[PDB]
Amino acid sequence: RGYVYQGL
Amino acid sequence: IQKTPQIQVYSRHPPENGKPNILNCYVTQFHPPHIEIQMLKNGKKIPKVEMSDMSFSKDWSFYILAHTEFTPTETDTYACRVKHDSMAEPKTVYWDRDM
Amino acid sequence: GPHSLRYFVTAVSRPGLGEPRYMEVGYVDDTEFVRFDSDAENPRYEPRARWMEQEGPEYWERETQKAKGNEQSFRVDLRTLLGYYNQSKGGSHTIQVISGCEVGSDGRLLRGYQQYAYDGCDYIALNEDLKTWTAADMAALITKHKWEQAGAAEYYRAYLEGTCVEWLRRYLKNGNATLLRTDSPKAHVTHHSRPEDKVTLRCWALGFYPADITLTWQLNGEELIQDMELVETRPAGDGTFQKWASVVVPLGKEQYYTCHVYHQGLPEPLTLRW
Ligand SMILES: *[C@@H]1O[C@H](CO[C@H]2O[C@@H](C)[C@@H](O)[C@@H](O)[C@@H]2O)[C@@H](O[C@@H]2O[C@H](CO)[C@@H](O)[C@H](O)[C@H]2NC(C)=O)[C@H](O)[C@H]1NC(C)=O
Ligand SMILES: *[C@@H]1O[C@H](CO)[C@@H](O)[C@H](O)[C@H]1NC(C)=O
Repeated sequence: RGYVYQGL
Repeated sequence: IQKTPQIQVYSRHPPENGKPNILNCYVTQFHPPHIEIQMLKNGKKIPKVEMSDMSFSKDWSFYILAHTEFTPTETDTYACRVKHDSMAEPKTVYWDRDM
Repeated sequence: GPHSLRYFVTAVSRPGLGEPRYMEVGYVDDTEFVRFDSDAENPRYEPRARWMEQEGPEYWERETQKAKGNEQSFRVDLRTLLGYYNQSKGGSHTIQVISGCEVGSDGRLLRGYQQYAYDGCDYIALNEDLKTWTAADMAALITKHKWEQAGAAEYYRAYLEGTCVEWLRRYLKNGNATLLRTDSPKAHVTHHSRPEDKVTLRCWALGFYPADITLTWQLNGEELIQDMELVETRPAGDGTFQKWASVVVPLGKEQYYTCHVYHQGLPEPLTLRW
C-alpha cells in the first residue's frame, strides 16, 4: 500500500 | 529537461513463423513525460496495445513498455512509431528479426 | 534474498487542456502489481499482477480513495512550485516521486526512501537516517522547512516501519509463486558481418526472472567490458526480462570469444560461443 503524500 | 527517447523493438521469443509470441517496443530515457507510442503491423496501427512497466531511472528519465501478442509470418513486418517533444518529427523503429 | 516495494508517482500539468495527469505505479521487486491513472475513463486503483486477485474489494476502494486524495494534493503542489520558481502558468511541468522500502530475507526492514524531482531534477530527498531531508535548491528548502515543523519524516518513517514493511511481506506471501520464482535465462549468440573484415557477435539472454543478470564477453580469459556494447535489461511483456551485449571481433577468429551469463537461475554460469 502506498503512502499519503504531504504537500510541498 | 529534454532527453530523446531510446526506442527498442523486440520479441519475447526468437521468432518462429506460425507460433504465438509477444512483440515489445520499449521506449526509454525520455523527458518530458508526454509521448505518443504506436505499434504498427504492415504500416497500420495495431489496436489494443498494452502499456506497462512505466518507471523512471536515477536521473529521472521515463521508461515505458508497449506490447502486444502476435504470431509472426514470413511476410508481416512490424514497427514502433514514437512522437515526443525532443524530436521535430516522429521516429519509426522497425523490428529486426535477425538481430 | 531481499525484496522491495516501490511506488513511482508522476503528476504532469497541461495548461489549457484540463487537470494534470496523475499516475501511480507500484512494484514488488521487478514486478508491476498495481496502477492508478487519472486519465482512465473511470480512474481506480487496479491490479497489475495476477496474485493481487487475493485482495478484497475494500483494498481497491481504499487505495482508490488514497490515490484521488494524492491526485488533488499534487495538483496543488504543481501550483505551489510555480510560485517557488516564479514560472508561468502556461507551461507544462512535472513532479516525480519514488517511495519504497526494502526488507531482508527475514522480512525485517533494511532501508526506506523517498525522493522527489521537479522537471527531471532532484528536488528533495529523505536521508538514510530516515529522520532528515536534503534539499537540492532553495525552493525545496521551503518544503524542507514545512516538513520539519509538521514532522513529515517521522510520519513517513512510521509508514515505512509499519504499513510498508507489513504489506510488502503480505504481497510476497500471497504472490509467492510469482515473486519468489526464478526463471533461468536461455542464451544464444547471433553473428553479423561488418566492413573491414570484422564481425559483430551478439549474446542474448532471454526469458529470465528476476531482472538482475550479468552478461560478459571473454577473450584469453579476460573480460572485454571496455569494448562491449549493450542494452539495459528490459521487460519482455510477460513478467520476464531480456538483455544483450555485443563485441566486434576480427573475421575468422570468432571462435576465441565466449559469452558468459550469470543469474540466480543458473547454478553454473552459461558459457557460449558463435
Ligand atoms: C506458495 O505458498 C503456498 C502456501 O500459501 C498459500 O496460503 C496462504 C499463505 C496464501 O498466501 C495463499 O495465497 C497461498 O497460496 C504453497 O502451497 C501450499 O504448499 C504446502 C506445501 O509446501 C501444502 O501443504 C499446502 O496444501 C499448499 N497450500 C495450498 C492452498 O495449495 C505453494 O506451494 C507456494 N507456491 C510455490 C510454487 O512456491
Ligand atoms: C518573477 O518572474 C517574472 C516573470 O513572470 C519577472 O518579470 C519578475 O522579475 C520575477 N520576480 C521575482 C520575484 O524574481
